Amino acid sequence: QPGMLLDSWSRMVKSLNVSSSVNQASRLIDGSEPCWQSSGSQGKHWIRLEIFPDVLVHRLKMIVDPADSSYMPSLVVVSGGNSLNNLIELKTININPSDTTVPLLNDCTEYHRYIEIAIKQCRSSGIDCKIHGLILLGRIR
Repeated sequence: QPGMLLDSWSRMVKSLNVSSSVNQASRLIDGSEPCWQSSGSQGKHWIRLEIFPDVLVHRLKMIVDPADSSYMPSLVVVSGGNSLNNLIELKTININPSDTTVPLLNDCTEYHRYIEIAIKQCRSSGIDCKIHGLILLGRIR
């Protein structure tokens, strides 16, 4: 029913992909430890979601931990589009060293089939990042 909110990940997300440590990716959903930790090139990490076409993003957030030192994300770019070849920047977020819950998207009025969370920088220029979970709430249309 249009307008009602959703919090069941599997009813909103068709697929979840990550740039590295693919075997750990499911930790982003339930938020358990040890969390997803990238194993790739500095500033090139990403998480990509495909969203079912009757779901708008009501809330999208990520959980970080200041105790992670140089694994803590510090600069994140969120993009969305109708294909992975059509991603446009939606928001650039500068994370502060003491942040824990990081808002990424809210109250989207446009449908995004693909959403990308790109970790462009980590605290103290760490190479890899740790993200302790994603929070997704959807609105049916």
